[PDB]
Amino acid sequence: IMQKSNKINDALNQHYKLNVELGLVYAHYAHVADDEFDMPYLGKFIQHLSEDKLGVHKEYISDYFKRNGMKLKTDVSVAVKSIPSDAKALIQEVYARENEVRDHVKAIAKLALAEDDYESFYFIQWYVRDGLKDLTEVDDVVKLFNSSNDKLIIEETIKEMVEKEESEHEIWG
Amino acid sequence: IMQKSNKINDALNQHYKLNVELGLVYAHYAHVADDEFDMPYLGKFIQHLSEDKLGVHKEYISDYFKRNGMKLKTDVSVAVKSIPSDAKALIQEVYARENEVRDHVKAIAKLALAEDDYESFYFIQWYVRDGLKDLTEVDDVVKLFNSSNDKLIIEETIKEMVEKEESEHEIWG
Amino acid sequence: IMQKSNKINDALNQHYKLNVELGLVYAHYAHVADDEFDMPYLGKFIQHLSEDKLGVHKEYISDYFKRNGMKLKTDVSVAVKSIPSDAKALIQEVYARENEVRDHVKAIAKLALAEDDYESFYFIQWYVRDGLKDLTEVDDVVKLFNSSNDKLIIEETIKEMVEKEESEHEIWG
Amino acid sequence: IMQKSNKINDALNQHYKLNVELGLVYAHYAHVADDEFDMPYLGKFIQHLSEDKLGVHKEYISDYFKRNGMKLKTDVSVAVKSIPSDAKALIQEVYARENEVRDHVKAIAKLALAEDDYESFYFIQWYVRDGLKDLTEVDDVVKLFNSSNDKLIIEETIKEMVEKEESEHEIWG
Amino acid sequence: IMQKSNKINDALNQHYKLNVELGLVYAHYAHVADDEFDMPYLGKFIQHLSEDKLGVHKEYISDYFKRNGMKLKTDVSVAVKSIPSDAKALIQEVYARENEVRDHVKAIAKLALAEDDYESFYFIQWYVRDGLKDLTEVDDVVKLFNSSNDKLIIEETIKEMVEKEESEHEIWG
Amino acid sequence: IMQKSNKINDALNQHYKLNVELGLVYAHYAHVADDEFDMPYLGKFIQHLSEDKLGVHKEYISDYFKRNGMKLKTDVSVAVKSIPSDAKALIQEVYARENEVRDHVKAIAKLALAEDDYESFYFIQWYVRDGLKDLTEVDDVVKLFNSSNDKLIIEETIKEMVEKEESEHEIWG
Ligand SMILES: [Cl-]
Ligand SMILES: [Cl-]
Ligand SMILES: [Cl-]
Ligand SMILES: [Cl-]
Ligand SMILES: [Cl-]
Ligand SMILES: [Cl-]
Ligand SMILES: [Fe+3]
Ligand SMILES: [Fe+3]
Ligand SMILES: [Fe+3]
Ligand SMILES: [Fe+3]
Ligand SMILES: [Fe+3]
Ligand SMILES: [Fe+3]
Ligand SMILES: [Fe+3]
Ligand SMILES: [Fe+3]
Ligand SMILES: [Fe+3]
Ligand SMILES: [Fe+3]
Ligand SMILES: [Fe+3]
Ligand SMILES: [Fe+3]
Ligand SMILES: [Fe+3]
Ligand SMILES: [Fe+3]
Ligand SMILES: [Fe+3]
Ligand SMILES: [Fe+3]
Ligand SMILES: [Fe+3]
Ligand SMILES: [Fe+3]
Ligand SMILES: [Fe+3]
Ligand SMILES: [Fe+3]
Ligand SMILES: [Fe+3]
Ligand SMILES: [Fe+3]
Ligand SMILES: [Fe+3]
Ligand SMILES: [Fe+3]
Ligand SMILES: [Fe+3]
Ligand SMILES: [Fe+3]
Ligand SMILES: [Fe+3]
Ligand SMILES: [Fe+3]
Ligand SMILES: [Fe+3]
Ligand SMILES: [Fe+3]
Ligand SMILES: [Fe+3]
Ligand SMILES: [Fe+3]
Ligand SMILES: [Fe+3]
Ligand SMILES: [Fe+3]
Ligand SMILES: [Fe+3]
Ligand SMILES: [Fe+3]
Ligand SMILES: [Fe+3]
Ligand SMILES: [Fe+3]
Ligand SMILES: [Fe+3]
Ligand SMILES: [Fe+3]
Ligand SMILES: [Fe+3]
Ligand SMILES: [Fe+3]
Ligand SMILES: [Fe+3]
Ligand SMILES: [Fe+3]
Ligand SMILES: [Fe+3]
Ligand SMILES: [Fe+3]
Ligand SMILES: [Fe+3]
Ligand SMILES: [Fe+3]
Ligand SMILES: [Fe+3]
Ligand SMILES: [Fe+3]
Ligand SMILES: [Fe+3]
Ligand SMILES: [Fe+3]
Ligand SMILES: [Fe+3]
Ligand SMILES: [Fe+3]
Ligand SMILES: [Fe+3]
Ligand SMILES: [Fe+3]
Ligand SMILES: [Fe+3]
Ligand SMILES: [Fe+3]
Ligand SMILES: [Fe+3]
Ligand SMILES: [Fe+3]
Ligand SMILES: [Fe+3]
Ligand SMILES: [Fe+3]
Ligand SMILES: [Fe+3]
Ligand SMILES: [Fe+3]
Ligand SMILES: [Fe+3]
Ligand SMILES: [Fe+3]
Ligand SMILES: [Fe+3]
Ligand SMILES: [Fe+3]
Ligand SMILES: [Fe+3]
Ligand SMILES: [Fe+3]
Ligand SMILES: [Fe+3]
Ligand SMILES: [Fe+3]
Ligand SMILES: [Mg+2]
Ligand SMILES: [Mg+2]
Ligand SMILES: [Mg+2]
Ligand SMILES: [Mg+2]
Ligand SMILES: [Mg+2]
Ligand SMILES: [Mg+2]
Ligand SMILES: [Mg+2]
Ligand SMILES: [Mg+2]
Ligand SMILES: [Mg+2]
Ligand SMILES: [Mg+2]
Ligand SMILES: [Mg+2]
Ligand SMILES: [Mg+2]
Repeated sequence: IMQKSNKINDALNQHYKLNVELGLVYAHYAHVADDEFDMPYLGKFIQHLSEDKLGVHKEYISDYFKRNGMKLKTDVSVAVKSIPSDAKALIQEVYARENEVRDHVKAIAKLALAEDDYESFYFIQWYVRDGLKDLTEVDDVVKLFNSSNDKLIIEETIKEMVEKEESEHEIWG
Repeated sequence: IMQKSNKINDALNQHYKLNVELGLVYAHYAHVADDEFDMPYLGKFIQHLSEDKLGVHKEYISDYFKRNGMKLKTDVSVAVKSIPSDAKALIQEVYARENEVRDHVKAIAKLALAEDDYESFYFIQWYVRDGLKDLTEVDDVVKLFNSSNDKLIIEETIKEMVEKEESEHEIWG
Repeated sequence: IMQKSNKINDALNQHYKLNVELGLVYAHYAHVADDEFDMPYLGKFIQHLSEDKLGVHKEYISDYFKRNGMKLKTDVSVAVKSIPSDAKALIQEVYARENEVRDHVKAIAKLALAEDDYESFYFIQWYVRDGLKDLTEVDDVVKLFNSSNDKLIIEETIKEMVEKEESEHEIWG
Repeated sequence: IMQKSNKINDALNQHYKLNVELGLVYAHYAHVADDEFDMPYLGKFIQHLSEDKLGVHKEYISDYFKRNGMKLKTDVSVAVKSIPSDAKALIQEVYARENEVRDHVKAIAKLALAEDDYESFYFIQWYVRDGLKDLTEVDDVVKLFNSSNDKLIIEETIKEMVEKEESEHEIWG
Repeated sequence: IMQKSNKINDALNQHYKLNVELGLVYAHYAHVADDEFDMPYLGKFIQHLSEDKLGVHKEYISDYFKRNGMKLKTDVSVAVKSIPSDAKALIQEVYARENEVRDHVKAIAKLALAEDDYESFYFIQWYVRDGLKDLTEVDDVVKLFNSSNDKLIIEETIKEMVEKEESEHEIWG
Repeated sequence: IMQKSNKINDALNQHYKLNVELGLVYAHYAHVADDEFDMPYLGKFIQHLSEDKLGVHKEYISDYFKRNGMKLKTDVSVAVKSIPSDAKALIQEVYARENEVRDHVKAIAKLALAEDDYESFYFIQWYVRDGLKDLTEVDDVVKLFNSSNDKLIIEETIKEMVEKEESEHEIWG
């Protein structure tokens, strides 16, 4: 009884992979934001996102697998072979990748219902919520690049974003 | 003047890669220690080592590159396609990989002197020291598997290792 | 036994001289940043660098000489006969001088090894590390002049730099 | 209206120069007091005087110039090519130089009145007062060398002088 | 891989021996300073140096050997068969022995570089720094015997030296 | 009057020698307990005993000699040329040496009475008491090796022994 779903196991190993590789890309993007684009606060913002992906995002999957019999796979390949040409396109690329996260997570929730895997539907709610939360945080930074042409002004607003004391929204937080 | 050394830049990008990939392997090994071998404290020990490799070990290199003109490369490929057969061989494999870290770091220090790159010789001292420190921490766990045949006894000693309040040795710490 | 190296003694007297004269130039540059360029926070930043050069940078050499038999020489000549034409070129000139510090310090470390003077190699590590740290702090200010065209915006970021509570990096700090 | 006095501007640039060069001589004398004469507390006393000359003594002039249109000049040349033969003559030479400070400052106050430069007469009162205060502190050390022939006894009294908690005299302080 | 250097192992066993034997000589010299020369504070100063040599100086070597495979040897022979004739020559003999420590340590650092043993070069930096620090502390006491002919005056200065609250120099401390 | 006993002076110089040499042997045994036998807590236990022998055990004799005219001799020769084959025999050898301490101390007390040296009989009571106390502490560790065959179980009991807050027995403490 309660035999783990091979399809969910695959979908969650792929999401594990995605969060690792994304995290490594973001670590590179954070370096470049500071080093090439002269926006260390943008770099800190993107670095925080990198450690989020390589931290709880992947840890919760590993933890879940230990509880239910699913098998963990580590299979990672990512190379950063070109970077966006400026800081605005850098954060817009981060926005694009987060939007894809929401789409991947949606498929997993849909599959959990199809499989009548209610523990997995429950588990993925965290990622359903976090998909929109992370996108909103990235969206808040994208907006700055359309509200001013001064990189130091933008940097000052990002600084208060990343130094703000963590305050989670009642629903999305 | 003060043109960065291309050879050191390469050696440090390779060490960056090594710490990322090692960190990902250790994350898998930590999962398996708990999940397959029933040693969650061994898992916590190995997980702490994974976050060390994927944290300060790689961050200090990125930070160094920003200061001196060296270029960061992200090029990562690692797959965990077989695991050691039991917990003792698991930690012994971690020991083997840490011993190789010391050997890689030694080459970088030797090269920094060859290149008369004294900022890089200075920078790598942290990794010279940490090479032996991490090996010693791993060695302390390996020892347990030769001092008792009872996994719960071993687990209890590992627990106090990982829950001990961080105390750095005057030289190696 | 343990007869001090005349070559190191000369190289360190020359570095003592350099830090005195640099410190006096920076004191002038700080005056001009405020007085001519209307950037008092840039002035405070450069003044802090002046007191650093005329403080610990020279004091540690004098202290070192007392311990090992090296002779101190005071021979100082510096006149500020032209200034850069604007604040951006002012900080860029400070950047140029700090880059030369790294080059002078590198030669001293190389010479200490050549002389098998390991106390002097040890002593100069502080200056190896500080060469890059000071350059990085200056680099952070140079960057501002390329990220905004508004002197008050630049001044506000410099203000938080110089008023920030001193936080030393684990390696470079 | 309120056009700065070129004569005062010159006299104060010369006093700026004097305080820089004196400060550098005192730094050397402090080194020698400890290193050659075995009187580290005398060295600390003279070092404190060096940092006074290179600190507020020169900073107040730079600050004054920013407020009134006077131009700062940095033109510094000083070499310590012989030292007094013992500690008593060392402090007596410091006494001689401080006595000359009083004479230079007197001329500036006299000139400010001649120029009807009452802001400059006001400004120089600090230096009028400090001329006698510094001379008195130096005088207190000179006295010790005539009250005992034992360098350690002298050193113990100097120690309590320099370690005393700063207490400014109502008039001279 | 990472096979320990037999030459460094020998040099460090010899330094272990030196610190043990020195420590035992200093324990005797401390006894004599008090008992024969009536200078208990000089005795406390020399006793503190004895416990330093027999404490961390030797402990760090033993600790190092445990981490890297080097073998510890205990082979100790020392007899105090004559003592200096007075307190001044007593501390001057301590000065002579500390000067030899610096020379022994220099050889070990030179050998570590020759052996491309960068963990051992790192390890010995503590002894490079401490070689000069201990010599400076001894030098400070030697100086007293040339600054006064009164043993109680000398004793009072030594008392404040040994009772001073430990304050480490940024570089040498 | 009150002329010191040459026989007691000899017996106490020999006991001084014994405590030095024992202390050095124990320092080696502590290294080996950790390094070869994988029992770092046994190592800490034996290291504490080493510092006891090289600390108060010898210091009280030196102090005693200063008060009464006895002469201190430093004449030390000890080499550790073979070690016991396992941890149990290691602590059993420590037990054997402590048992001999009791026998040496007994002879000194007997001699003090024979010499009508009541200050020396008084002085040696500390060593009479400590002879049994140290033997009892060693005995408590020996016992563990007969109560379990698991080195980690033994190590856990030793850990609480050495980390216990010092509590002296009303008589033996
Ligand atoms: Cl199903
Ligand atoms: Cl090069
Ligand atoms: Cl030489
Ligand atoms: Cl006028
Ligand atoms: Cl080799
Ligand atoms: Cl008798
Ligand atoms: Fe840059
Ligand atoms: Fe930065
Ligand atoms: Fe977050
Ligand atoms: Fe978790
Ligand atoms: Fe699994
Ligand atoms: Fe590729
Ligand atoms: Fe790419
Ligand atoms: Fe940009
Ligand atoms: Fe664009
Ligand atoms: Fe589906
Ligand atoms: Fe997230
Ligand atoms: Fe299970
Ligand atoms: Fe668990
Ligand atoms: Fe750690
Ligand atoms: Fe960093
Ligand atoms: Fe780069
Ligand atoms: Fe593969
Ligand atoms: Fe594999
Ligand atoms: Fe197992
Ligand atoms: Fe096995
Ligand atoms: Fe090389
Ligand atoms: Fe590490
Ligand atoms: Fe237990
Ligand atoms: Fe327990
Ligand atoms: Fe103005
Ligand atoms: Fe101002
Ligand atoms: Fe600073
Ligand atoms: Fe200093
Ligand atoms: Fe000198
Ligand atoms: Fe000129
Ligand atoms: Fe110029
Ligand atoms: Fe400007
Ligand atoms: Fe311009
Ligand atoms: Fe050279
Ligand atoms: Fe600096
Ligand atoms: Fe603002
Ligand atoms: Fe603001
Ligand atoms: Fe000297
Ligand atoms: Fe000193
Ligand atoms: Fe003052
Ligand atoms: Fe001011
Ligand atoms: Fe001006
Ligand atoms: Fe000249
Ligand atoms: Fe001169
Ligand atoms: Fe003198
Ligand atoms: Fe004289
Ligand atoms: Fe006049
Ligand atoms: Fe003054
Ligand atoms: Fe006496
Ligand atoms: Fe006494
Ligand atoms: Fe000390
Ligand atoms: Fe240690
Ligand atoms: Fe060993
Ligand atoms: Fe002999
Ligand atoms: Fe001798
Ligand atoms: Fe004497
Ligand atoms: Fe004499
Ligand atoms: Fe060599
Ligand atoms: Fe020391
Ligand atoms: Fe006194
Ligand atoms: Fe006194
Ligand atoms: Fe081992
Ligand atoms: Fe250990
Ligand atoms: Fe004890
Ligand atoms: Fe005592
Ligand atoms: Fe005696
Ligand atoms: Fe022998
Ligand atoms: Fe033996
Ligand atoms: Fe054993
Ligand atoms: Fe046995
Ligand atoms: Fe008898
Ligand atoms: Fe005892
Ligand atoms: Mg399948
Ligand atoms: Mg259905
Ligand atoms: Mg290349
Ligand atoms: Mg070379
Ligand atoms: Mg010369
Ligand atoms: Mg050579
Ligand atoms: Mg003019
Ligand atoms: Mg008039
Ligand atoms: Mg050999
Ligand atoms: Mg070579
Ligand atoms: Mg006799
Ligand atoms: Mg009788």
